[PDB]
Amino acid sequence: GIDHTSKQHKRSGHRTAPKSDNVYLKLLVKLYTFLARRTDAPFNKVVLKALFLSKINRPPVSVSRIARALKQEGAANKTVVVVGTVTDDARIFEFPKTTVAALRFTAGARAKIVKAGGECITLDQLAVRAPKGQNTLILRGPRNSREAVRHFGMGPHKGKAPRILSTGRKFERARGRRRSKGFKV
Amino acid sequence: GKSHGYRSRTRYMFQRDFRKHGAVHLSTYLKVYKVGDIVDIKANGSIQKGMPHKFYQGKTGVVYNVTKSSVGVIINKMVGNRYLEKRLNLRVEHIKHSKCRQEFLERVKANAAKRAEAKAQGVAVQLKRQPAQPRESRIVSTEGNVPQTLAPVPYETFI
Amino acid sequence: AKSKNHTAHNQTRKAHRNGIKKPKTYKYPSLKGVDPKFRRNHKHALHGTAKALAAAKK
Amino acid sequence: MAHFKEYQVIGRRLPTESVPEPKLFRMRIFASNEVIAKSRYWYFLQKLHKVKKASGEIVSINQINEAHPTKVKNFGVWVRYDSRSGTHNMYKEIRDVSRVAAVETLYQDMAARHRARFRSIHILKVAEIEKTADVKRQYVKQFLTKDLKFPLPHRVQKSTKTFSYKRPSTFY
Amino acid sequence: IIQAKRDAKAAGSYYVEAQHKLVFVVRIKGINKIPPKPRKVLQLLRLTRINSGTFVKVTKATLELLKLIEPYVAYGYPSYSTIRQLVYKRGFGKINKQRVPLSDNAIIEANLGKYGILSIDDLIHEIITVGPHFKQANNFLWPFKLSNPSGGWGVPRKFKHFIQGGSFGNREEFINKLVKSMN
RNA sequence: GAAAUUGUUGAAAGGGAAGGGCAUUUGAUCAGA
RNA sequence: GGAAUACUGCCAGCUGGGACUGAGGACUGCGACGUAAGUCAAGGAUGCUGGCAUAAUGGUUAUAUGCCGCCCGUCUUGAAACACGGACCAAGGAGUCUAACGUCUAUGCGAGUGUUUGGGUGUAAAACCCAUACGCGUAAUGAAAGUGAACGUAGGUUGGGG
RNA sequence: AAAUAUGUAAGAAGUCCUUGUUACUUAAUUGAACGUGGACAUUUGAAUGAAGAGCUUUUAGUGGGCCAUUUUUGGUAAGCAGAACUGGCGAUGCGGGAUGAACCGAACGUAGAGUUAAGGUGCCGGAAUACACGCUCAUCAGACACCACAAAAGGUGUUAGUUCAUCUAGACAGCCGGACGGUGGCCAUGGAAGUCGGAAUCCGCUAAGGAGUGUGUAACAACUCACCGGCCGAAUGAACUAGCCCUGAAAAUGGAUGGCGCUCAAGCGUGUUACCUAUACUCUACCGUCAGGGUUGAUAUGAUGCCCUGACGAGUAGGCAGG
RNA sequence: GAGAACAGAAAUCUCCAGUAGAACAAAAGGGUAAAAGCCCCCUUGAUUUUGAUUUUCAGUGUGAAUACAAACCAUGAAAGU
RNA sequence: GCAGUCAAGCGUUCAUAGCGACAUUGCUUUUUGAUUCUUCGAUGUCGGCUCUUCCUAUCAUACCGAAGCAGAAUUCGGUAA
RNA sequence: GGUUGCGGCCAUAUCUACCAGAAAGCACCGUUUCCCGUCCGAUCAACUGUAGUUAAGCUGGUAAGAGCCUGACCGAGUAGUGUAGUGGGUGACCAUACGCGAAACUCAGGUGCUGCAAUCU
Ligand SMILES: [K+]
Ligand SMILES: [Mg+2]
Ligand SMILES: [Mg+2]
Ligand SMILES: [Mg+2]
Ligand SMILES: [Mg+2]
Ligand SMILES: [Mg+2]
Ligand SMILES: [Mg+2]
Ligand SMILES: [Mg+2]
Ligand SMILES: [Mg+2]
Ligand SMILES: [Mg+2]
Ligand SMILES: [Mg+2]
Ligand SMILES: [Mg+2]
Ligand SMILES: [Mg+2]
Ligand SMILES: [Mg+2]
Ligand SMILES: [Mg+2]
Ligand SMILES: [Mg+2]
Ligand SMILES: [Mg+2]
Ligand SMILES: [Mg+2]
Ligand SMILES: [Mg+2]
Ligand SMILES: [Mg+2]
Ligand SMILES: [Mg+2]
Ligand SMILES: [Mg+2]
Ligand SMILES: [Mg+2]
Ligand SMILES: [Mg+2]
Ligand SMILES: [Mg+2]
Ligand SMILES: [Mg+2]
Ligand SMILES: [Mg+2]
Ligand SMILES: [Mg+2]
Ligand SMILES: [Mg+2]
Ligand SMILES: [Mg+2]
Ligand SMILES: [Mg+2]
Ligand SMILES: [Mg+2]
Ligand SMILES: [Mg+2]
Ligand SMILES: [Mg+2]
Ligand SMILES: [Mg+2]
Ligand SMILES: [Mg+2]
Ligand SMILES: [Mg+2]
Ligand SMILES: [Mg+2]
Ligand SMILES: [Mg+2]
Ligand SMILES: [Mg+2]
Ligand SMILES: [Mg+2]
Ligand SMILES: [Mg+2]
Ligand SMILES: [Mg+2]
Repeated sequence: GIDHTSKQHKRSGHRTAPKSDNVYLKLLVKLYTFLARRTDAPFNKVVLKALFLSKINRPPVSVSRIARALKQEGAANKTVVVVGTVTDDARIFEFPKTTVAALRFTAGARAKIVKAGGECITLDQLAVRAPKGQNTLILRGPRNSREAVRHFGMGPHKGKAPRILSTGRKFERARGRRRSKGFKV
Repeated sequence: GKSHGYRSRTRYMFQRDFRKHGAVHLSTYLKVYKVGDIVDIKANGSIQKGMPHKFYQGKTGVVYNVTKSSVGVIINKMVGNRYLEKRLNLRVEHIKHSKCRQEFLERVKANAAKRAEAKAQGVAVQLKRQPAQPRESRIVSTEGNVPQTLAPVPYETFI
Repeated sequence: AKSKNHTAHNQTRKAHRNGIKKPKTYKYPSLKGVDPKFRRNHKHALHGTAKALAAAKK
Repeated sequence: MAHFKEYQVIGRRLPTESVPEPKLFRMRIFASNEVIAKSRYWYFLQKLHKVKKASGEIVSINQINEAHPTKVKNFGVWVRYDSRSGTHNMYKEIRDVSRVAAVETLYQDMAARHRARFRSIHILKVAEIEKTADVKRQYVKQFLTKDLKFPLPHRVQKSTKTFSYKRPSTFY
Repeated sequence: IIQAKRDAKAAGSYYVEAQHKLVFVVRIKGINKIPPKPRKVLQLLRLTRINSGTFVKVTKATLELLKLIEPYVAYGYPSYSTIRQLVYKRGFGKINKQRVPLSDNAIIEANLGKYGILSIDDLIHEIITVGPHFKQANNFLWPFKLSNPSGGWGVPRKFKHFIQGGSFGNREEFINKLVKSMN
C-alpha cells in the first residue's frame, strides 16, 4: 500500500488533439506538432495548443480588433495570427494593410483585408513563411463575452443574469429584486 | 430551548482582567492605525459599542478603513472548506497593534544593514534565519566538578 | 421514531478532500467599506494625478 | 529487559551564562544497551533533580565491566518495586559472578515471585557482601558451608531420537 | 574524534561528542489508521510507504517532526557504510519527476552539477556531511525502498518504542544494523 | 425441432446434501510441431 | 606490567553450496584489463550435450487427494440468516418518444443567422432552387411616461502567454 | 493557570531616498491615499514537501448510519440513549483474533523468488516437546488485549519481603513445681469472697504471682491461666506486605483455553535466540492506466502509428471511457 | 460603627469607615464610581436619505446590532456625545 | 429473588447454637422494569390438561457435622437432584 | 534634588501607625460689593495675597508592618496533559516510553519609574 498524496491515474485535463474530425484541421495539427517538437519556438507550441480548442474557446477576432492590435507601438508590420475565425466589422472605417493568418475568414473580413491591400493566409502558409513564428502577433477573441457566461455564478448579490425565457415586467422582478416586495436579492 | 445570542458563551471572554477594571487608559486612544496596519482583536468588555463578535477574539487582521472612532479590519474566516473575507467595524478599544511583524521589520532593517556592510567589506551575507542546530562538541572538565553518584530513593509515605 | 440530531463527523474530511483554500489575495483590494469621504477625495486625487502625468509626458 | 550491561552515565543539566560547569551528576544503570541506559538515567534524574533531557545533556556513557568476572560473590540488592496495590522496598541476596548477572537474576526472580515487570522495579543498590555471616538469607547461606557437596538425583538425558530401545535410566 | 576522547580522558575531562547532524528515518508502519498530523508529517518526509526511508538533517524543526511520527518510524544516526550501501544499491534520483537509478556518474553530474556534485561519492559525501546543498541532494535522492529486515526485527512486536523492547523511535546507532538488514 | 422434465445404453463417483476455487495423481480425449 | 580474547563496528577482503529469474534483440553508452592490437563478468544468456518426435510435455474433461468455499437478489448500520422473492425451463419483460429548455461538444455561416408556412421544380413524401416576412441576435434601462451607451490612441494601475 | 487545539507574520504586491495629485485632513506641503523617479537577485530574507498551480462550468448519488481509543452528558446499567476529535465499517477483500462488519496487521492488476507484519512453533497445523531463571497441585487448576465476567472477605497451602521483638545471663514449644500474704480491697446486691457489675489497678514477701485469664459455687470451696521456676539446648515469636493456588463460587439439552490433551507444562511472570507465513515490503516478468518524452528524412501501407522512460492499480451508490 | 426630645430594634438629623459587598425595568451573565448608579437642567439622535458591515448563514431572508457618508437637530463652555 | 463479609446488639450470663443493626461485596434471570437488536409479504397471542427432560438456591428419603442436641420433637449446616 | 501645571505606565504607586520637611511652590487660610450657587459663601462663585500657619493637605522616611511587584536547580519536573503498546489490574484505576509542563507553598529581593513645561536657598 502507498499513502497517495494525489489522485492516481489523473488525466492531464488538457486536450492533446482536437475533438473535431476535420481532416484539414488534423493535418494542421500534425504540421504544428512537428514544428512544436522540432523548433523550440514557444509560438509553435501555443499555436498547437490553440488548434485543439473548442468553439467557445476560439471566439471570433474582428478586423477592428486586428486593427487595434496593429495600432500597438511597433506592431504595425507584424503578421496577425488568429487560431479561429476572423469576422468583419463595419464599425471601423479605416483598415490598415497587413498579413493575417487564420483558420477561417468570413467573406466580409477577407474582402475588407484584401481591399485594404493585405493578404489572408492559412496557418500552414504562416508556418512556411515564419516557421518559428517570427514577427507574429497572436490575437484571441473575448471569451467572457458569451451569452452563457453572464449566467455563470448566479446567486444572491452576484448580479449574474438569471436564466430566464421571457423578459419584462412580471418576469422575476418583484420579490427578491426590490425592497418594496420583501427584500432585494 | 437552545440559545445562541450575539454574546453567548462570552462570560469569561469579555471580563475585565481582574484588578484592571474601569476606565480605558489614554494610550489606547492615542494609538494611530493606518490602512494596512496589522491589528490583534481583543474585545474590551467595558466598551459595549463597536465590539467584535466572540469569533474574532484573538484573531489578527489588516486595517482597510479608518473612521472617527473605529477601524475596519479584514479577517479571513474559515467557513466550510474555504476562507471568506469579513470586514469588521471595530472601535479602537477592541484592537491593538500586532507585534507579529515588529520582529520581521527589525529583521528587514538588520538584513539591509548587513547586506550593505557585506558588499562593503567582502562577500558573505547569510541573511536567512536557521533553526536551532545540534550542539557542537565540547569538553567538560571535572576540576571542582567531580561527578556525584546518585541512586534511586527507597519508597516511603511521609504522610 | 427518533433519529440522530447532529454530528460534525466526517465534515473535516469532506472539507479537506478539496482542501481549505486561502482566499486568493489580490493587490489593489476592493474599497467597498472605505470611508466615502476618503473615496470621494481619492477619486479627485487620482484624476488630478492622471491628468498631471498625461500633461507631463512630453 | 534483556541480558544486562552496567553503564556509568554522567549528565550535565546544560550550562547557561549564569551557571557554567554544572554539577555533573552520575548514575550506575543496568540496561541492555546505551539508548535504554540513557533513557533510564534521564528517568531517574527527573525523579531526583529539576532537569529533563531537553534542559540537560549526556556528558558521558561508559560500560563498567566486572572487576573480577570469574570470582564467585554474594550480592545484596536493595530494590523498590510497584505491586498491584502499593510500592514496597525489598532486600534480596543473589550469588553470582558479576553485577550484571546478579541483576538479571534479580529481574527474573522479581518477575517470577512478585509479577514485577522491568518498568515496575527500581534498583536502589547492588553491593558485594565482603564478609560471610553478613549474608542474612538462608537460601544463600546454605551455599557457604565448608566443603559443600550435593548430588543431582534423577538425571534426565535428552533424547536425540523419537524412539529409544533401552528404557533409559536416571542414575547420576 | 577518537583522539579527542582519549585526550579528554587523559586530562580528566569528558569529551562530549557533537550532536548528530544527520538521521535516517524508515517508516515501519503501514498506511492504514494514521492520524492526520502524523500522516501529513510522514508525507512531508516522503515516507508514504512501509519500509521507505529518507535522510533528514537534524534541526529543531525536523526533530519536532520526528517526535510527531515516532510511533510509525524507526530512525537513527546512519554510518558512512550504511549511507554508501544505501546510495550504491538503492540510489535513485528524481529526474523530471521520474525515478531514475544512479547507475552512472553522468546522471548525478547532469542533475546536481550546479551544486558541485559530480559523482555518486560526491552525493554520499554531501549526505553524510550535511553540506550547503544537503537539501537539494537529499530531495534529488528518491526515497529509499527497503525490503523487510533479513534477520527479522529482533523483537516480538514492532509497535512499541525501541526503549520498551520494540522497533519504533530513536535507536540511534542500531539504525545501521536495521537498515543494513533491510537493504 | 431448444430447454425444463424422462427412458435406455455407455462412462464415472457416492459413510448424514450436492455444487465450487488453487494444485497435482489417475482414466478418457485432443490440438499444435 | 605486557598481552590475548570477548563484544560492537568497518573492509571498494577472499571464497563454497542452494533457489528463482534470462526481460531486451544489428551498433551507439559508461567502464575495466591490455602499451597497442584487441579482450571482458562493462546499457538484460549464452555455450556444450542427451533422450523423445508422441499423447511424452501440454490443453480439456471426469474422478481422487490437501486446504479453502454458507444462497443468490433486495431493503438495511448490520443477511447465510429463524427477513422478504425465487420448484424448474422456454419466450416476452421495464429511463422511451415528444414540446420547451441549461451546460458541454461537433458542424455551417457569421453581425448576422434559420431553404423545407409557402412557391418553383422533380427521376415525385426524396433531391434541387426561391421572394417577402417572421423568430432570435446586433441595446439597455425604468412600474411607466420616457430616455438611451468614446474626455481619453474605447482610459489608468498591476499581473499576463506570445 | 497548563497540555492539546487555535489567529497572524517570516518580503520585490518588500524596504529605503526624493517629491507630484486631491474638492479629504492639518494652524501650516501638515498628514492620508494613490502616484513619477532612483537603489538593493548567489541565502529574494526559517524547515520539510510539492504525479505543479490557479480557474470555470455542469451533473450523479447521498441527505436512516454504525463501531473502536480518547474527552464527555442522561441513566443503576445496557450490545441503552446523546455529543467532541480521529481512525474505521458501510463501500473491504487478504494474514491473525477458532468462529465475528468495526479489533490487530496490512489494504488488493496477473505471476515468480526472497523477507516479514499481527499472530504463532506438543498434535490437529506450517514452525524449537528450544534455551534460561523462578512460581503453581486446584475432589470446579490455568492458559493471551477487544472478548465473551467475577467481588468484598478469608487460608501455618506455598513463595518472596517489611517492621518490631525474645535468645547460651538459656529464647519458642513441650513436660513437671509454685501461682502467695494485707485481702471477703471499696460499693448496690437477697447473696457477689479475683472471675454479674460501677469505680479503684495499691502494698508486702518476693525467683514469681492480675485486687485476677477462664472453668466452677447461691456464696464459698475446688481446678486453670497470666508471672516465676525445674528439664532440654539454638534459634524463635508477632503484626503486616503481595505473588501463585484454594474457600468465597448456585441454573436449567451434553460441551467447550477452538479440540485433543498438557502438571520441573503444552500453565503463570520474565529474558534470549531460532523458525513458520499475508493479496504487506524488495527485485524481476507480463497486462492495463496515467504522466513525461523521441520519431514524417524516404522503401515507413497502421503519426489517434511505432518506440523510450517513470510511477501507479481496493471499491457499494454513482460518473465517465473503450469495447 | 459612633452620636440627637418625643423617636424605641425601623422614621429625621450628623460624622466616620466603606472596590461597590448597591443600583442600573425584567431572566442570567458581563460592564460601570468625579459613572453606565442617585438628583437636577435642557431636550427629542426613538428624526431624514439610501448604501456598507457583524451574528444566525446558503455567507439567502428576518430580527438584532456595528461603523461611516449626506442633512436637520439636541445638549454642553467645549472637546465631544 | 438469593447469598456473603464486618460485628453494635438479641439470645437471662455469651457476638457468631440460632440470629443480627449501622454499612458494605456479590450472584441469578423463575419478578417487574429499562432498551428497541431480531420478527409487521404473519414465530398462533392466557390458563389448564398430557408428557419428557434438565437445574439446585433440598420439602421428603440416604449418610453425616453442629445446637440454647437429656429423650422425643425440632433448628442450622455438608455430601447429595 | 524639592515643588507646581499637564501627564504616560496605573499599588514597587495602595492601606495602617508614627516621625520629619530649609527654600520656593502647593496648601490650609482672610472677606462677601460684584458674576454665581446653596437650608447654610460648608461645597461652588467672586475678592484680597492682605490678617496667620506648616496644624492638616502634600512630600519623604520609618515598620522582622498588611498588601502589591520581581526572581528562584523553593516546592516540582510534582499535579495535569499530547502521543504509544495484543502494558499491569476483575474492576476502580495504575505503571512505563517519547514530549510539554503548572498552581499553591517556601525563600530572597524591592516599595514608584518616568515625559513636557515652569519655578526654587
Ligand atoms: K410481526
Ligand atoms: Mg498497489
Ligand atoms: Mg480573560
Ligand atoms: Mg446601544
Ligand atoms: Mg438524519
Ligand atoms: Mg530466515
Ligand atoms: Mg512479531
Ligand atoms: Mg417436426
Ligand atoms: Mg433435455
Ligand atoms: Mg444413510
Ligand atoms: Mg566480529
Ligand atoms: Mg500431464
Ligand atoms: Mg471451511
Ligand atoms: Mg433493521
Ligand atoms: Mg444478502
Ligand atoms: Mg436467527
Ligand atoms: Mg417486505
Ligand atoms: Mg417463497
Ligand atoms: Mg428473453
Ligand atoms: Mg432516506
Ligand atoms: Mg438506536
Ligand atoms: Mg447502505
Ligand atoms: Mg478494512
Ligand atoms: Mg476468540
Ligand atoms: Mg508441524
Ligand atoms: Mg484477595
Ligand atoms: Mg462468681
Ligand atoms: Mg478460582
Ligand atoms: Mg499451542
Ligand atoms: Mg514462559
Ligand atoms: Mg505478489
Ligand atoms: Mg503520451
Ligand atoms: Mg479499480
Ligand atoms: Mg456625569
Ligand atoms: Mg432573534
Ligand atoms: Mg406460520
Ligand atoms: Mg411454529
Ligand atoms: Mg447444594
Ligand atoms: Mg469661606
Ligand atoms: Mg472657590
Ligand atoms: Mg506636621
Ligand atoms: Mg510586608
Ligand atoms: Mg494501534
